[PDB]
Amino acid sequence: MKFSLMTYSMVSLMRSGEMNLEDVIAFAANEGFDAIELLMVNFSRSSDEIRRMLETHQMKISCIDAFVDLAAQQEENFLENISLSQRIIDQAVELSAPMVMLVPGFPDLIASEKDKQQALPRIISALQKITPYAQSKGIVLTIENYSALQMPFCSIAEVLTILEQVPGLRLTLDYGNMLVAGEDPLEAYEKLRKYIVNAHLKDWKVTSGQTGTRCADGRHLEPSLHGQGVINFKSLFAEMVSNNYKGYLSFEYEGDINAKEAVRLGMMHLREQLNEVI
Amino acid sequence: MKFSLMTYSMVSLMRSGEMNLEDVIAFAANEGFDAIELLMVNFSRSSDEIRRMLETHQMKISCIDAFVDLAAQQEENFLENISLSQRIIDQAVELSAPMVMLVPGFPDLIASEKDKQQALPRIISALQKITPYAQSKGIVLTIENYSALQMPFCSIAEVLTILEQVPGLRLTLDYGNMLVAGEDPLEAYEKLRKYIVNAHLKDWKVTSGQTGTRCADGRHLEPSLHGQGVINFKSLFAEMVSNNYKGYLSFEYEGDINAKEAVRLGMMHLREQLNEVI
Ligand SMILES: [Mn+2]
Ligand SMILES: [Mn+2]
Repeated sequence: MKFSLMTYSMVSLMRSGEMNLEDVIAFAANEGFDAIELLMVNFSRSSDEIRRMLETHQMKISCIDAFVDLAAQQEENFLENISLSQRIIDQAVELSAPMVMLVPGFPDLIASEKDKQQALPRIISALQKITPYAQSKGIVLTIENYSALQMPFCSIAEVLTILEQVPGLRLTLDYGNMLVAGEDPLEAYEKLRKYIVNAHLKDWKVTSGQTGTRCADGRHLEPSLHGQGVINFKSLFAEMVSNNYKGYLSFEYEGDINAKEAVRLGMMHLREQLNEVI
Repeated sequence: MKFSLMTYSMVSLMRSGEMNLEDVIAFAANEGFDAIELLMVNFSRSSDEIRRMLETHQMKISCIDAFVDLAAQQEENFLENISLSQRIIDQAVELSAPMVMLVPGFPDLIASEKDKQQALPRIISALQKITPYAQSKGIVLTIENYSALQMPFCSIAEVLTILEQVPGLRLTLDYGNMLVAGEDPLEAYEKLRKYIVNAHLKDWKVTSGQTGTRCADGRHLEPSLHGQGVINFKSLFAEMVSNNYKGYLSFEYEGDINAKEAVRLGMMHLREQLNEVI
C-alpha cells in the first residue's frame, strides 16, 4: 500500500514557475512518498536529466500519465497518436517506470451522441495496437476511468467493455471520478478488481452552483481536501488490504488550495485511514 | 450586425441525442439567426448533406471552429496538426463557410511555465504555415482568445503578439473570455479592433465556490444567461456600430440551463440591447 504523488497535483505551482519538476520530486521525497506519477505532455526534458533528479532524491516513477487522442477520426492523426503512445511507453522504459496510464481522448472533441458511439471502437482499435507493444517492452498499459460522461470510458460498464476487448490492458481506477459518473466508488473497485493495478485518490464536496463537474445524480461537485468531502477512503483501503492489492495509491488534488498545503493536509488524512486499517 | 448560433451552445442536447445537426440548423432558423458557427471535431458528416440541410432551412455557416494542437512538441504530430488545419480549411470551402476559428492548443497539455513559453513560438510557426493556405483558399483564418491562462493566447497582449507576427491572421474575440483573463472586454475590443472579424458573446455571473473558471482577479465565475451576468453587451454593441463592424455576433452558452431555453432567453436580452443602440 505505497503512496505516489501525481505531478499533476502540483500543476498550479509548476504553471506559476514556483516549482520545477525537480522541486516536485524533492517535495514528494520530503513528504514520504514512495514514488511520483509523472504527467508527460512533451519530451522536452531528456531522460538523463529526469534520471539524475530521481537519483538525487532517491525517488521512483510509479507510472507515466499522458493524454492521447485515440478517438481521432482522421487516419493520419490517429496513426501519429498511436506512435506517440509508443514513444510514451519507450519513456517508461528509459525512466524505469513500470506502467503507463493513457487518457485516450479529449472531452471537447466529442460533441454529439454519434461522436461518442464512433469514438469507442476507434479507441479500442488503438489500444489493441498499443498494448502489445507495451507488453513487448515489459510495461503495463492502463487507461483511467474519466469524469466527462461524453467519453465512453467513465462508467463501470464502459471501462469493463474496453478492458474485455483489449488483451492485457489494465486499469488505473480514479476512485473519485466514479462518483461523478454516478457509480459507487467501492462497487467500482469490487467489480473491476482483477484489472486494477493503480489508483488515483481524490475527494469531492457538494456545492450549490455550477462547477463544470456535475455528477449524473445532479449534485454539484467541487474538489475537496482528502477527508473533507464525501469519498470513503477507509472502506476502499480495507477492501484493498483484504484483497492484497500491490499497486500504488496516487495522490490527486485538482482544487485551489496551495498545492503543497493540500498534499500535506490530505496525506495526513489518508495515512490516518490506512493506519486504522493496518 | 448579424447573429450566428454556435452549435457548441447546443452541445448538451447533441450529446444526449435530443438534437442532431439539422435540428440545430432548423432551431437557429426558427430563432431568427443569420448563420450557425459549426464546431467541427471530425469529418464524419457528409458535406453534401450539410449543404442540403442549410438549403432546406435557408441557413449559412459563418465560421467553422476546431481545436488543433499547434503547440505539439513532437515534430511528426505537429506537422500532422498543420495538415489537419489545412483539411479544416478545405471543409470550409466545401461548406461555403468564409471563416475558420482555431483553438491552437489544449490546456491539459501545458503543465508548466516552461511549457507555455515553448508553446508560443511553436503555435506562431504553425499559424505562419496555415494562414497562407487559408488565403489561397479564400478563407479568413482566426484564432480565439482563450480562458485557461497557461495558454499563451488569453490576454490582450498575448493575442496581439501572435496577430502581429502572422500576416493576414485575424481574431474571433471571445468577449467573456477576456473577463476571465483579467481584461476589460471593451478595452480588448478597442485595442484589437483592426483584427476582429468574428465575436463570441457569452456572460458570466459571480459565485462563492470553485468552478473551474476563476477570473484573474479572484472572482469565481459561473456561466450566465446573457444579461443576467456582469458582461456589458450594450457598450460593445455601441462601439461595434460606431465602427461599422461587418462580422457576426455569435451566441455562446456554456451553462446548465436547457440549451433551447438559454438561446431564447439570452437572445431576447441581446436583441433588446442592440435595438437600443440602433
Ligand atoms: Mn485521475
Ligand atoms: Mn468562444
